[PDB]
Amino acid sequence: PAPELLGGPSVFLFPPKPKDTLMISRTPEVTCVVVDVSHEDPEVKFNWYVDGVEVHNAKTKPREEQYNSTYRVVSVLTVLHQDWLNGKEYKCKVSNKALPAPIEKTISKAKGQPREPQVYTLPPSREEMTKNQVSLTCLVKGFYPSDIAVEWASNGQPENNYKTTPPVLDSDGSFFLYSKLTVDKSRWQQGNVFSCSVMHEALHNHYTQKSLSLS
Amino acid sequence: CPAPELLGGPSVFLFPPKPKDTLMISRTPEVTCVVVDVSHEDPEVKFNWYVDGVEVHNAKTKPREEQYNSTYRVVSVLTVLHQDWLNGKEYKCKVSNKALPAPIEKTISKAKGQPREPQVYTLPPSREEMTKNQVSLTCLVKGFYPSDIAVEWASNGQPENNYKTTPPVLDSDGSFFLYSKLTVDKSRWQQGNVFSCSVMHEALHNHYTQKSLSLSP
Amino acid sequence: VTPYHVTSVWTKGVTPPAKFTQGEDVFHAPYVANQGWYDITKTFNGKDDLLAGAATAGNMLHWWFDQNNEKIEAYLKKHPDKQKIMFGDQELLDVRKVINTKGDQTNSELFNYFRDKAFPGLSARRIGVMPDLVLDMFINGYYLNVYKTQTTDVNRTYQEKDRRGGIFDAVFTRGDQSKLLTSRHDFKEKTLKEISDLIKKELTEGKALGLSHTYANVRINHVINLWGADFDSNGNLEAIYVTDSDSNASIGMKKYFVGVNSAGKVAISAKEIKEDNIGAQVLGLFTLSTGQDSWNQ
Ligand SMILES: *[C@@H]1O[C@H](CO[C@@H]2O[C@@H](C)[C@@H](O)[C@@H](O)[C@@H]2O)[C@@H](O[C@@H]2O[C@H](CO)[C@@H](O[C@@H]3O[C@H](CO[C@H]4O[C@H](CO)[C@@H](O)[C@H](O)[C@@H]4O[C@@H]4O[C@H](CO)[C@@H](O)[C@H](O)[C@H]4NC(C)=O)[C@@H](O)[C@H](O[C@H]4O[C@H](CO)[C@@H](O)[C@H](O)[C@@H]4O[C@@H]4O[C@H](CO)[C@@H](O)[C@H](O)[C@H]4NC(C)=O)[C@@H]3O)[C@H](O)[C@H]2NC(C)=O)[C@H](O)[C@H]1NC(C)=O
Ligand SMILES: *[C@@H]1O[C@H](CO[C@@H]2O[C@@H](C)[C@@H](O)[C@@H](O)[C@@H]2O)[C@@H](O[C@@H]2O[C@H](CO)[C@@H](O[C@@H]3O[C@H](CO[C@H]4O[C@H](CO)[C@@H](O)[C@H](O)[C@@H]4O[C@@H]4O[C@H](CO)[C@@H](O)[C@H](O)[C@H]4NC(C)=O)[C@@H](O)[C@H](O[C@H]4O[C@H](CO)[C@@H](O)[C@H](O)[C@@H]4O)[C@@H]3O)[C@H](O)[C@H]2NC(C)=O)[C@H](O)[C@H]1NC(C)=O
Ligand code: NA
Repeated sequence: PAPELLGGPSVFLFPPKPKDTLMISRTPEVTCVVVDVSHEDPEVKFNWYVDGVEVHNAKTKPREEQYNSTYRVVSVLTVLHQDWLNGKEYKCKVSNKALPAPIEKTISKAKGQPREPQVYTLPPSREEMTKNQVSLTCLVKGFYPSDIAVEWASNGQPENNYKTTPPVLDSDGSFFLYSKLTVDKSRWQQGNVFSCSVMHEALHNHYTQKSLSLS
Repeated sequence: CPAPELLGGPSVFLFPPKPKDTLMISRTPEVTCVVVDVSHEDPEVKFNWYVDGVEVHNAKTKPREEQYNSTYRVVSVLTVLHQDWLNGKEYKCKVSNKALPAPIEKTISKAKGQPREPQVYTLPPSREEMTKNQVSLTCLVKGFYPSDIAVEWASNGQPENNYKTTPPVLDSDGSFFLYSKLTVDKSRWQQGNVFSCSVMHEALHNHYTQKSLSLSP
Repeated sequence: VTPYHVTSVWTKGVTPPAKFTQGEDVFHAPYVANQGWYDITKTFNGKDDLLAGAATAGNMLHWWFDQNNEKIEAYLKKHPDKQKIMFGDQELLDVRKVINTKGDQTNSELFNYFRDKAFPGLSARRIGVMPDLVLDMFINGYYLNVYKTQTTDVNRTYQEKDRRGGIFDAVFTRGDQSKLLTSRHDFKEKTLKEISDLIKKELTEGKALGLSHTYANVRINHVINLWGADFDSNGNLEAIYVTDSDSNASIGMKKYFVGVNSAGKVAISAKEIKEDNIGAQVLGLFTLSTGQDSWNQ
């Protein structure tokens, strides 16, 4: 008798990027990922379902060999913007010869009454002005679900020297986050207007921008 | 028939103190030694504790605890001194049991790494937020390393507990930053009440600083 | 009272330690390099916690290198490509480094590589790895599926090389029984005599040994290197000498008593098996041969 297997292929199934689902210029994709695929049994067959109905547009990524002598095997299904937002369920079914049966995972958008982000821009502290670079802050609160995109711009150009905190659960069950843009103090002192852009389902046109400037 | 069994290492785990406990002299930090997956047939687990190789006798040892999976867990808890932990002294749990060929040793000390001092800045609510019933007081802590930190709020000497603090985020220069948000009724803020953000961290003098935030200077 | 009378058998190529201190808990000889034995020692960084199988194999490999030291240098000139494990563009292991660091308990390249590249997600999973299988993967290059724990079947269908190993592929091939250098034996259910007898033969035939045992939990057992054994006039084990990756580097070689315990099981203790000292039951044995029949060719 063989000893019994102590594990096998795992499937992880990942939603679209928030921004992709909210801009009809972009294409949102659901991604199905299989790890611990053995070299003895490396083929993965993928089948996709939307509200239980089969769809045939998945793209098949080439397998990725890993340092631990397994494969990471991926399938990527592009979805329709409004299907995702209307709360439809995407099901990845994964067949591999190491398992006697398929693994099924399902993803959908978080459920809950959507709620509009409140966006507020907060200038640098007077105390921080002793430094060469200063901190512009955007607080986004009151929003649900947690899928959101935040960016910065100035004067028609994107600003990329920022870091955004992950969403944090607030006491009322909504979410909040902060984003920090770091700029050279000189730029702020000149009177330049920097802008915090937020994309989310519960905003009109899925978008808002709030401005921040010295005056 | 031959049959394999899993081979690996210990069912003995040694845990550091809570970061905030080590940074507030009001609180007591504890190092915790835990033995899991102990059989009902097994004999007593004994603990011995050592600090820089010197035996200490103040550990508090619970009797063994039956679990839903019908094994026992045995815990011992040694209280440590704030400055000993931060000065990088080593705590050693020895676990003795007759069913082990010899006692198992684990040792933990603080991870070392070049400290960096937090910069602490308090930021009032947006003018735009004043149309709401509750407003947002913000404390930005940046520039700090390591990531273990505690932030609290106070007002006129009274603790303020309606806050949430973000996890630390790794900044571009390899330091950390976070924001804390205190939510207060607009009315209380407009009263000119003086709120305070307190930050506890290794790289501050006295391990502590406080910055004030108020409507009118 | 009778005269003391002990037959001691040690692994091919291993000088028994000479100075043995009695410590508070164990009788031990501190590590001195170049005596032919090895003490890979875990740091417990989250990745090596449950990697005693790869450590015991590591120590068996470092011995193997010492035994086959001239044939191996000749092999690496003949096949320079086996001086490195490449993953495309990146270098994962240098066989030259393994050799220059093998003396280091805490920072051998061979354990770093096992901990960091080959088997970094095992401890998180709360499984470990079978020593024999690490060896069959490192030398012959037999693929190691970490969820499959049976011994290597040479006649198996998947015969391709593991990209983590295969260093001595061109001598120790896959598919030939005769080139598999490893064994594994179950000792549950067996007698002191039977176990004593198998350890004597394997040592005497010139194998390196690893011994697994119960570790006072229901779920996860331990494995160590068995470097020498003492037997009585009746030829039963009295004692063994071991290195152990959970033991810190200042301990080194430990003497363990052997003997039947209260509950009628063969067991091992830093102290004498008697009274309430029930010790850890011994569970199985792992074996590595030099492969010199093959090297000669
Ligand atoms: C062999 O190596 C491979 C490669 O691993 C890589 O290299 C090695 C050396 C290590 O350093 C690895 O850490 C490194 O990742 C191993 O493959 C890995 O296997 C593990 C599990 O063993 C997987 O962990 C899962 O990861 C997901 C999150 O995955 C994203 O984020 C990762 C970084 O944060 C990133 O590395 C991944 O690529 C992935 O990135 C995303 O990719 C998508 C698609 O492209 C993209 O759209 C995203 O934008 C991108 N995101 C980012 C951040 O970049 C994590 O969610 C999993 O956690 C769930 O499951 C756990 C069970 O293992 C469980 O404990 C968790 O709690 C959690 O449980 C879930 O919880 C949610 C609620 O939060 C609940 O709703 C769910 O139902 C519940 N589900 C379950 C099942 O419980 C998990 O940690 C790695 O993704 C995977 N790495 C890669 C690169 O694919 C392999 O394991 C190794 N094998 C061996 C034998 O060692
Ligand atoms: C039988 O049941 C036992 C009891 O478990 C508990 O009760 C059962 C009924 C369930 O409800 C469990 O989910 C529950 O935990 C099990 O004991 C556990 O064993 C496992 C390993 O087999 C342990 O996992 C380890 O967790 C470490 C972190 O420990 C903190 O977080 C744990 C959860 O993730 C938590 O349970 C711990 O108590 C501890 O958390 C603090 O607890 C206190 C209360 O005491 C709280 O007030 C605090 O807020 C908590 N947090 C803090 C920070 O204070 C990991 O660090 C560890 O990983 C490390 O080691 C591995 C290798 O060993 C490395 O790979 C890795 O890199 C890292 O170094 C590991 O994951 C678990 O902690 C144990 N539980 C307890 C209570 O101790 C038995 O395992 C189970 N037996 C079987 C056979 O199933
Ligand atoms: Na050791």
